[PDB]
Order: sequence, then structure tokens, then C-alpha cells
Amino acid sequence: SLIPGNVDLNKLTEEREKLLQSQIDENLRVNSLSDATLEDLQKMRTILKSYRKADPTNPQGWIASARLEEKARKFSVAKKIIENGCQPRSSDIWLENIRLHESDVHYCKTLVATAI
Amino acid sequence: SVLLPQLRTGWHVDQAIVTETKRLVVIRFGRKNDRQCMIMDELLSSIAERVRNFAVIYLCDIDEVSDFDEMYELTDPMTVMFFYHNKHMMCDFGTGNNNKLNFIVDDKQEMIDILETIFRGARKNKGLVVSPYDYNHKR
Amino acid sequence: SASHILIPASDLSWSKQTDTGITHFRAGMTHEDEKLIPTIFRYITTWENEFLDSQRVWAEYATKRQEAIQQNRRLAFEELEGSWDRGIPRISTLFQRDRHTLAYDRGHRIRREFKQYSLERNSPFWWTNSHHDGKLWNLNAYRTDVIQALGGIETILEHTLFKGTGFNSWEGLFWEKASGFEDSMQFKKLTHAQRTGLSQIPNRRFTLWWSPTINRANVYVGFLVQLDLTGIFLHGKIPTLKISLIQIFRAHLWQKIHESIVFDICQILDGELDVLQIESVTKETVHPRKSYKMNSSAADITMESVHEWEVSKPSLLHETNDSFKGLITNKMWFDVQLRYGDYDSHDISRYVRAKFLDYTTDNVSMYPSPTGVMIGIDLAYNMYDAYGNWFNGLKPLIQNSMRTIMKANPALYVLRERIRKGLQIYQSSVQEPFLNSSNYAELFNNDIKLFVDDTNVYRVTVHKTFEGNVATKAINGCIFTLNPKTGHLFLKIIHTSVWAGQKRLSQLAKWKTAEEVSALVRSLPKEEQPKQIIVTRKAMLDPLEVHMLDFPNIAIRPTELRLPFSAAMSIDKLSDVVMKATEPQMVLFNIYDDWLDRISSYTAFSRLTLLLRALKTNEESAKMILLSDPTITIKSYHLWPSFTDEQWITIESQMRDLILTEYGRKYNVNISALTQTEIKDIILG
Amino acid sequence: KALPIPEDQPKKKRAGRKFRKYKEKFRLSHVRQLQNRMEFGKQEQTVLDSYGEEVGLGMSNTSLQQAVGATSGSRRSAGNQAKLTKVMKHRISEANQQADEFLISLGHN
Amino acid sequence: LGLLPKPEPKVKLSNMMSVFENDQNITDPTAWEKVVKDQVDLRKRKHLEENE
Amino acid sequence: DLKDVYASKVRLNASEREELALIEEAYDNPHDTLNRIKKYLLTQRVFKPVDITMMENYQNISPVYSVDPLEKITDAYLDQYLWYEADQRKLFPNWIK
Amino acid sequence: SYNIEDTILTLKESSIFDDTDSTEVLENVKAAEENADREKLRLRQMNKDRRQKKKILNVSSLDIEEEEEGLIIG
Amino acid sequence: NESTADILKQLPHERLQAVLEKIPEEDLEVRRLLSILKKPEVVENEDVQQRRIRLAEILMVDEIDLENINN
RNA sequence: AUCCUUAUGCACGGGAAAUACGCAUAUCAGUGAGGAUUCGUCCGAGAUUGUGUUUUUGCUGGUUUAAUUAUAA
Repeated sequence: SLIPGNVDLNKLTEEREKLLQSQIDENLRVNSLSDATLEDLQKMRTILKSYRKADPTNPQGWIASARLEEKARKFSVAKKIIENGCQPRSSDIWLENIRLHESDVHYCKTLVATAI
Repeated sequence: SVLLPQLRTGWHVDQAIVTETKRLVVIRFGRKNDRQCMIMDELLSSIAERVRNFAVIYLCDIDEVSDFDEMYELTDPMTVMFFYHNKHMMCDFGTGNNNKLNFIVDDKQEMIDILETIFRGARKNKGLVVSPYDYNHKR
Repeated sequence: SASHILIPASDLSWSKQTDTGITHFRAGMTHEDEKLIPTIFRYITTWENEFLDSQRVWAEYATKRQEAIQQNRRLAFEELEGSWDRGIPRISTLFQRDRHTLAYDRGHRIRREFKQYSLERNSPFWWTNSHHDGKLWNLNAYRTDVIQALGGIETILEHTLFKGTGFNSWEGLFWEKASGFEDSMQFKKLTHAQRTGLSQIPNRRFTLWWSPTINRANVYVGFLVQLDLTGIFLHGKIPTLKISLIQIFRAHLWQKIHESIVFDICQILDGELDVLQIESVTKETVHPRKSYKMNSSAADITMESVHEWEVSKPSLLHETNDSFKGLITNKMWFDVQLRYGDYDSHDISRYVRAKFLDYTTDNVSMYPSPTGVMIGIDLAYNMYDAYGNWFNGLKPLIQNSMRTIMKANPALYVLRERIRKGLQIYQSSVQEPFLNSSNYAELFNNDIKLFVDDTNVYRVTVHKTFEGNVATKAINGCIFTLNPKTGHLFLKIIHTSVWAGQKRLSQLAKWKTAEEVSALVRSLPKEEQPKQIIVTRKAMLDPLEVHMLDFPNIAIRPTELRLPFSAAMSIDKLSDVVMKATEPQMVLFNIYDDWLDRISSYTAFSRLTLLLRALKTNEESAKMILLSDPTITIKSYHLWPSFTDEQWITIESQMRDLILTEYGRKYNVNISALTQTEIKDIILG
Repeated sequence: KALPIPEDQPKKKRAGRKFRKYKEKFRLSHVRQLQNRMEFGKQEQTVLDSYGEEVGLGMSNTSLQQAVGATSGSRRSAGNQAKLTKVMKHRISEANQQADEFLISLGHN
Repeated sequence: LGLLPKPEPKVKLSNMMSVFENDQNITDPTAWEKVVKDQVDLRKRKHLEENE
Repeated sequence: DLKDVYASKVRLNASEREELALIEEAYDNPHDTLNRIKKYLLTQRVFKPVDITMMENYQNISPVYSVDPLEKITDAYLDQYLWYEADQRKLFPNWIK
Repeated sequence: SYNIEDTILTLKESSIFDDTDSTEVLENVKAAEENADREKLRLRQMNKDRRQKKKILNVSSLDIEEEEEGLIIG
Repeated sequence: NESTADILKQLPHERLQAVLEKIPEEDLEVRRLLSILKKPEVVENEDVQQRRIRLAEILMVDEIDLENINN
């Protein structure tokens, strides 16, 4: 349990005060870790690239390669990938692309109208 | 100093080496008046009770017995030497002289480790042992 | 480093061997500002720039927060993804998940200053909590700049024994840390001397790794000493590397290598007597000390001719232009000289030409004729060459042969392992422990577990007809996952229509199965969620992890045992459910019928192993063991028919009989001679 | 008192359900072993210790988990969990039981 | 001294899986179940017999 | 803040392992440890001896005090409490650095 | 689409990224473990014969190399 | 055959068990030897078998002679 | 005769620990050891000293090819 990377305070507090209150009622990511190395993240890129090349359809892959690279890197990469594989029926690539890529009103509307 | 017995003839030395089969024989060759000879006498005097099982320590004076002077080439105020089954033992300390011993050891534990390692390597007939501590900054 | 330190141009020289030849690289001939080792003074920003960036950063954050709420919106990361590391409180600290409970932590800057008196550790950072302040420096670039300053990974590996380890590429390799190695030795009861004796091992690995640089004529000067039975020279005492080189060559290994390659070139030429018109090939007698003696050497293999040969100018293997009109002479010889090289000269060319000329011109040496071939090999850098007198059909032979000779020989293969035990460098693919025969008994602990086998996902049936050939029809597959305890099945039935419009149908299978396992595990509450998911195919290890990142508590294992779940489609009720399904579906089963009421789950699973293993083999004739008595009725509920206990006790023997007879019959092995652990090993896999 | 003797003794072995449960305290577990593996060629995962000194966990996280930064749950050994000495365990329980009658005395009053 | 037979390992339904000394553990699953269970019932039988 | 001392350690000395048992039970039984701490505050006036060592900075040799871990729990809680309430009530002025 | 042979054929084990774009094969379940157990058996009996009878193998370059050596529309 | 029953005889459990059978079995006779020897007539909870074993033990420790010589 | 309470012995079944269990031609100790307190008092059997072993005691399991003999001459 002393592996140091796991500890976060929120889950420990809401995990704790509920056990406290239960006992009373019965009585009645870390900032510390180094950022991912380009070559590991590159391994991720190759695997996910194989998985998106596995299915051109099945948007689940596109959304997955979008959100995982998002948590990893994001910025341009994800926002380009999503727009790439978004080329139509499935609404989810649009619900995701809208959320991430927008940052400004006009372009929000441009993505919304395409989904419509 | 009073704790350790002294050897007053060459035959007490030789028989002390011969009559003891199962544990190392450790002799300090030196004289009572010397500065370096009393220090290793105190160090070895504290260690004797711990080690009595696998080694025994004796004392020899050069003026009392001058017979071994030429044979083992005794110089410097003191030389500690290690004997197992009449066989002179040998260990490379880094001092460049794998024979005998010269300098004053500092800590009890470091000398007990020398005794222990020389003993353990001596049970296997191994002539040369390698100390865990190369002190050669001393010699 | 804080200091001025330059890499001299002699350190950067690095060579690489390819099947075409040996290429060299030196950057020193370029004359410019000499390459320096970087220092921190570049990589730490001044306080001024950090505070002066802090005011403007917090200003920008305030403005952006006002613009977000001004739009009735919350801050998007992409806005602040421009500046994270900038500003002293470190804006990243605003997005930490634990911040909500850090606000109640007050007075910490004082607590750290007072940790001096509660405990004995020097705390070189008493002025920062990486929780409150954040990470105030990144030295990551110092590393890449150090790697490039030294010339790259390659120019570094020329300074090591890496090429001796025999690895082709360094990608999949890892080190066994000596820190932890020192911990596992201190759980035994040991004397203080036994204790200090184990702290010199990591130094000893380090001295091996850098040995080709640490041992060279320029570093220690001194006088050469020769390790007794080897060709290794020690310039300094170097007490550790002496010991380690002695433990690398054991039981006259240097001689076994020379004798080995000689045997090899022998057995390559001896069969070629015909093609090259050779009357005889005779490997000569060996003065047993010849391999490791340096000054003088004598020919090993001798070669004769049907008439005579056409020699050429003495040259090297990989050279092209050849002229055989130079001479016509009779018979040939070969030396094979092993060399253990320093970083000074690792080049085998110059060594082979210098030794060739010296020996051929030496009076003390002994050679059958003045026509011969020297073949040198560096065992540290795994290199080779020949400076020969050449004839038609040698270089295209000797090259192709030496290619195999360096990568084959058990001698070299023994070097490479004796070395990489000393370096404790390893290869790995899967870090997780496999299921073994000895590991089997852990399956039945209290951890909830699952078995997932994809061998049935995409299937094709070939039928025999009279006229054309091979009637083939795609069929509904199934993902077969069971937990062994509750005996409960999850089958995702994969319909044929799912395969209609795609190509490269192989990888789609493994990824679809990964997805279906993710959906299946997410369907289960955290009460029912497994811990170890166990998969037969190794190719399913990567595609599961991708989908399982959301569940870090669940662990995934492969198996060395082949589990008999591919035969699960031989059960009639199951296969009927699979053939009639018109849609992808999910159907629950209990394979154990009711076996758990009368009998524990362990023996219920281990009888299932028998039932299925025999269905892999004789199939329907293993079914005639089951269906013998029609008075024994399979209900609509169950799969297997209802028996009493003893009826099963006999049936299990009959089922074991098919396994033990067909294993031997196929492999020509007698049943009776088998040891008990060999029978259980045959049943498991 | 004397050091017993340096002579090594022949090793004796037993592995039970009881005794493996004993030595579970004394062995490096699987996850703890993966900290001891340094992958050749690239930097470790290191996490800042409370004193700020980087604590490397080398292989403990799958090659994909460095990219995502999700660390791992993996398999936690519950056998090496820290537990109390016989002297401390009764002192705690005693302190709590008397604290209970204290909280009751304040409860009715 | 040899005057008393060497003791055989106690096998329970928990320990049942991990005892490989006997023949029938994995190869015959159900007869090994019967062996173990009858061993247990036999020990409890010895207890009750002693009491009576 | 008592726990983080042991996070960088692969191995545990006998005492450190005891203290980890203390922190772990303090998590597992929070109500019980709250009651125990509060009664220690109202009640316990007598404590077990503190042990001295000395750090060498090679210049300044400074005392280092090791207390018993039960007492360390109440001291940690009381410390955190006093600082939270003290700064929440704006006790220390600007010039206490 | 490439085959190896009222019989059923399944996909042979292949690594995702190492396979990448490559020809895929269809083999029989019993035939794969059949061939594997024949070869590995031949290795086991040669193990017992080598270690028992203490014979040293000729092998070397060509032998070990040759040991390294070891369509349907639907 | 000698070293087999010698180790077996040298052992304290067997050495007591051989004395156990030669002391007579009744309440009043067991009790009478104890009362004469001055040791406790009765202890808290014992079946007369256990009392008899206390005869054997007490005879063993003191190395006192048999009830023959006792009386 | 049934049923119940306490203590002790043997024992089936279920846990936890082995920084834990012991030993003493040895010093004391309900004729008061060792503690607690809200300052009125309250609890009531070990404490010292030396020593043996203590990542361990005993026992086990796995892995590292029989003889005989047949042709038409």
C-alpha cells in the first residue's frame, strides 16, 4: 500500500467520513509523477493506430483514441484525429468533437449544424 | 592487555599453533613499550571473548623471542598473523603485502569481520582470502 | 555536472557491423567548438523570470476565469494548456483533485522547518510541498542533452559490453536494479561480514558494464598481465573485474569457443569437397594452449586441391574487386583467432592484417604453405573478419557461413548468457506470472476470476462433396468466458453479418473480444467484478489492457497451460444455441448442472478439465462414453447428463483413458512408463 | 556472550499454508519486485517523495500506463500489511474501552 | 525408531486442492473428493466414538 | 503527515512497522481514535519518556526528539487543529514570516 | 484467407503489432497442438537419450539454422 | 534389539508409563498411599485415573521407592 | 430422571501470532508487585536480574526395455 503514486485526498475523505458517519449511526494522476515519455506515448500511438485501422466504422475506436491521447497529450493531436475519423451517422463522434474542439462560439455552431 | 595470555618461548608459539585444530590462531608480534602494539592489544583484548569459539588470540614479544624474526621477516613495531592447521594463512588486504598484518584496525566489527572471513575461507583450504575492507589508504 | 568538461573527439568514435560490412563513424574530423557536457546553469530559470512570469500568469488566469463565468461556462484546459509549469504556485495546482482538502492544511511551511527535530533525515527540500507549490523544476532536458552530448545512445554503447550481450536491438531489454537486489539478500539471517560482502556486488556489475573503457592502454598505463587460460589482458589490478572475467569464462571456455568455430568451418567445408574440387579437409592437431596464446600462432584447418588453385592479392572478406590471375598455388590453411577487445582498438580489420603479415613472415610460426586465411573475431563486441588468399566460391561461402556461425554456436550462446547474468540484463514481453502446473492451485483462492478464450470467435467449416471441393460457410462464433467457482458462463455470440463488410478479419476478432470483455466486466457490480482475468492466447494481452485501463485493480494473466475450452463447442446444447442465434446476444449457463450441491467447485472444475480435454481429441467417440445409457437423461436445464457419484467415478476413468491412449498413440509414447506428474501435466496442458 | 560460530549450516525448507503466510512479511512481493526492474534505454517513472527526493518505480506500471498516467491497482498483497505487537494491541484496546466509559460519563451528565 | 507409522498429511476440503502427495488428486477428480471427505468424516467419527 | 515518512521505504524496521499499524488502525477506526484523542486531551497528563538523538550537520549538532506514536497521533491532530483554527481566526499578523 | 490442412478451422495465434499487415493462416485446433507436440516430443526423447547416454551432438551452424527454419474463399 | 528398547526406556514418558501400571487401582488405596506420603489427598478436579497418574509422577520426581517400601 | 452455571482434562471443527515463547540451587512480592485519580481516593499480581531460541521446531512429496524359434539344401 506504500506505493506512493496512488494517494489522492478526495476519494480517501469521502471514503472515510462515510465510514465515520456509519459507525456513529451504528452507535446510535499525481503532480509528483514524471510526464509520459515520448516513446511510451509512441507505443500508445502505434497500438491505437492499429485499433483505428482495425475498424474504419465502429466509432468507439475513434472516440477512444481521441480521449486517451487527450488525457495523455490532447491539444492539436486529438482535435485533428476526431475531425478526421468523424467523416457520419453515429452521433457520438459529434458529441465528443463538440465538447473538446470548440472553445469559441462560431465554431461550436459549425460543428452543431453538421451534427444536425 | 591482561586479558590475553603471552607466549614466552618459541615452543609455546609453535605448540599453540599445533595443538589447536578447529579455530584460528592469532598472534601479535610486538613489544609492550610500543605505541601501536598496545592499541591492537586493547582492540584484540575486547574481541577475545566474542570470538573464543572460532578463533583464539595470543601475544608474543620480539625481544622475548627473536627466533621468528628472520623467518617471517618481522619489521614495524607490530605484526598480527593468522594460523590454521600449522598453515600460515594469507589474505589480500590491499596493503600490497598479503602476508601477516601491520596497521592498527579501527572498529571492533571490522576486525571481527576480518577474523570471520579469514576463518570461513580457511575451512575450505583456501590460501588467499579477500577482506571486505580494502584499507590501503593506511598500509 | 557543474563544471567545464569536454568530450574529446576520440571518445565519440563508434562502429557498427552489418551483413554488408563493418562501418565506422568519427565526428572528430569536423573542427568546430568541441562538444561539452551540459551543466545545470542552462536548465534552471532565474528567480526574476519566474516571479515576473507569476504576476502575468495569475493575471491571465483571473481574466480567463472572468471570461468563462461571463459566458456562464467553466475554464477549459486547452486555454491553460499553454502555461502549466509557469508561475510559482503552479497553476496546475489549481486543477489538482485533492485541492478541496488541502485548504484545511495550514501552517505547513513551518511544519517542514520543524521536521528537523522530530526525525533524523536531512531534507534538502524544506521549502516546498509539491502538493501546495508544485514541481518547481524540470531537469528532463538535461538528460537528453547529456545523451546527445556524448554522441547518442550508440557512442555510449561502444563504451560498454552491450554488444557482447548478443542482443540485436536494445528495445525490449531491462535492468535488474541492484538496490532491490540488496534488499532480497537481507531477508536471510547473515553475519555483519556476510552483510558487507553483499554490498560490493552492484559495484561489480558496474565494473563489468564499463569494462571495455575502464580497461585500455591509455587509462591505466601500467604493464599487461594475462588472465591464465584466456586472451584477456588486465592493465591495472582492478580486483573486481578480474573476478568477474574469471566467472565469465569457466571450465576452459575460451578453448571451447575456438574448438567450436573450428568444428563449424570444418563441417561447412568438408561437405563442400565436391563443389570446390577439394581432395581433403584436415583440422590439425592443437597444442592445448594455442587458442589463448597471442605472440605466436599456427594454422588449424588445411585444404587441398584436385589440381591447383588461383590465388589473389591478400585482402578482406567484404571487398569486391578480385583478381585471381595473381598466382597459382597448391593448398591452403585457416587460423581462427578470438580477441577480447578494448575500446582502444575494437577494429578487427587492422588486427587481422597485422597478425596475418606478422605470422606469415614470422620464423617461429608454423604453417603448411605460404597461402592462408586469418579469421579474427571480437568476443566483447561480437565482431569478425578475414584477411584471406581468395579463390572462386569462398567469400560468398565464408560470408554466408560466418553469418550463421556468429548467431548459432553453443559456445558463443554460452558467452552471451554468462555475460548477461553478470550484467543482469533481461528480455521480457509479459511481466505477469503465467499459469503453471505448480501455479494451478492458486486459481481456487478467494479472488473472483474469469476465463476468456477467443479461439472460437471466427470459424470456418470445410465439408466434403463429390464434384468441386471444400464447401465453406461462415458460422456464428462465440466469446467463451466462465468463472470457475459459480460455474457461470458468459457467451457473446458473434453473428456472421458482423463480418460482412470488413477485411483483415484477424485483428478485428481480438479487438471485438476485448470490447466485449470490457462491456461484460462493466455490467457486473463492484461486488461481482473479477480480479484475475485469465486468457489463453498471448495476442489478447495488449487489446485487453487498452480497454481495461479504467479498471486498474483487475489483473490479466496468460497461461502456459492449454485450457480445453476450444472444445466447448462440441457440447450439443451450446453449439445448438450458437447455430440458431440470429443476433449478437448474451446467454448465461451453468456448466456444472448441479455439481456444486453434492461436490465442491475444485473437483467440479477438474472433472470439467477431463470432460473437455477428451473432447479435443476423439470428439464424438468421447461422446459415446457419455451417451451409452439412454436411461440417463439430459434435462432441458443441463448440458451434461445426470448421474450418481460413482457413475461419474467410472466415466472419469474412461475419459482419462482416451487422453492417455491418444497422447501416446499420436506421439508414439507408452502409457505405462508415465510418472504421476507427467500424467497430470498431460491432462492440464 | 560469544558469537555462535561463522560455520554455515545446511539450509532447511518447508512451505505450508501457515508458513508461507508467515514469510509473506519477509519476501518482496510481486509488485514490489517490479520496482526493482529498470527498463533499458528510457527514464523511470519517479514520484516526488514527501521530502522531494524522486522515488523511482521502474516497471511497476505497464508500458501503456505511463502514457495515460493511471498508475495501477494491480494485485495488492494483504499479507505484508503492518500489524501490531502483542504489547501495543492490548494497550490500544484498553485505552479505547476506558475512553468509552469516559464518553458515557459525559453522555449522561 | 520405527515402532509407529509415519503420519500422513491431514486433508480438508480447503487444503484438498494443494496436497499432491496422493495419487488421485487431479487425474481422478471425484474419487479424490470421496477420499478427502471420508477422511474428514472418519476423524469426526473418531471424536464421537471416543466420547461415547 | 505521519504516514509520508514511510512511503519511500521498501523495508521497515520494527518500530516503523508498529507506527504503520497505528496509522492504519487510525484510518480503519476513525470514530474510536477521535474518542481516544479527545479523552487524551481532557484527561491524560502523564506521558512516556522521549528519546534524544543528535543530527550532525558537521557544524551544528542539533537535538532530535522521538516520542511514542500514540502520543504522536494526538500531537499531530492537535497541531493541525490549532493551526487551522488559528489561521481561520486570523491569529498571527502579517509580520510572522 | 490462407489455409493450412466436416472439419473446422480457427485463427492461429499472431501478435497484433508484429503481425500488422501480413498474411493470416487458418489451422486446425487439433493439428496445431498435434504438430507442436510431435516436434517437442521428438525434442524430449532426444533430451532423455542425450542426457542418459551422454552423447555429444554434431549440430553447429547448418543444423541449428535448419532448426531455426522450424488459399480459401469464404 | 538393545539400543531400540534402551532409548525407549530412557525416555521419561515411557519411564512413567511403566510405573503407572504397577500401582494398584482403587480410590481408597491410591488415596491411602498419598495420605501416608503426606502429599495432597485430593486436588481440585481429578478423575481417579488422573490421581493415579499423580501417584506415578510424584514417585518419579522424588525417586522414592515403591509402595512396597513406602508402607 | 431431565435442564442449567463455574472450573479442569481430552477432542472434532474455525481463526490469530511466533519480537514471540520459554528457563533459573536467583533476588524480592497479598505481612502489598505494579499502576490509576476528578486529589476525596481507586484498582490488586507480578517486578527485577541472567539466559535459550526467535526471517524460525519436526516430518515429508515433487522436479534437477523380458524369450524364442521357424526355411526349400
